[PDB]
Amino acid sequence: KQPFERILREICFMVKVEGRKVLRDFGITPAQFDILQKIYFEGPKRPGELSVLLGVAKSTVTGLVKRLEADGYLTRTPDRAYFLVITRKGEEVIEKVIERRENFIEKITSDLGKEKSSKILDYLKELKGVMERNFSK
Amino acid sequence: KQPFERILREICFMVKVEGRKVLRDFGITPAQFDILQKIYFEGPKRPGELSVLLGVAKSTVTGLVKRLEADGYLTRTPDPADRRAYFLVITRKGEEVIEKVIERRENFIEKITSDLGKEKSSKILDYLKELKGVMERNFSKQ
Repeated sequence: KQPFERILREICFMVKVEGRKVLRDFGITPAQFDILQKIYFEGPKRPGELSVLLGVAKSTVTGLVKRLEADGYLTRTPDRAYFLVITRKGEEVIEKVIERRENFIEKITSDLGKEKSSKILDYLKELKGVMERNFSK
Repeated sequence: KQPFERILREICFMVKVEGRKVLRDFGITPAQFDILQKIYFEGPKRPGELSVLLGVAKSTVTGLVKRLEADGYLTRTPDPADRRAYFLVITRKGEEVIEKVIERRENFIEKITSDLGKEKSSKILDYLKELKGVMERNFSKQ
């Protein structure tokens, strides 16, 4: 519950911010990255799915997507309905963020040693599985 | 490392989503909540800083903040060094929203730790404290 929630919130904040340090090199904004990673993970998205994700008006999504398309990170496919689809350039952004997060975790696994790292992974797997069972949809 | 990253990703996602389910009760959108939680944790923010944080134009920020101010979640205070500038600050009502998100997360984690049992939850908490510790030691790297 309490310290548990707080300690996990801090872990989640640090890993999030750590990965996003790579966006300093790309000039992709936080809202634009949110759009890219959602397409990366769930496939081609309709504009309304992005407005729900971000919590903004279509006009905001349209501006963000126009700029992403112009900068080669997104393209369109037909369904006169269209999905936004990520390009390889867009894919590499997400992959760099994941790599930076991975490497952050690698420093961690180094300071802990191999036996402890593997036990912590075993326990994280167990936590995740109990969490997934309790997670409503 | 790769499976370590993927497993933390899914853990963090589930607790994030679970906590944000309370926003439905308030009619607060994800971008609106991101403004409120930023101010909740870091204090007063200029409208330009909110624009940089969200990664949206100033016009979008204005629309988001105007609704939060009208509905009593945010208010405003002048910049004492510049008559032409102002800061957005959170109200009590705005705080209650963040507190209800945290409460929902605590309740979610309470069910998890109950399923795991006291002994295993303790072991896992010690490991997370260690992980948090090592992350803190490395979080300054640019």
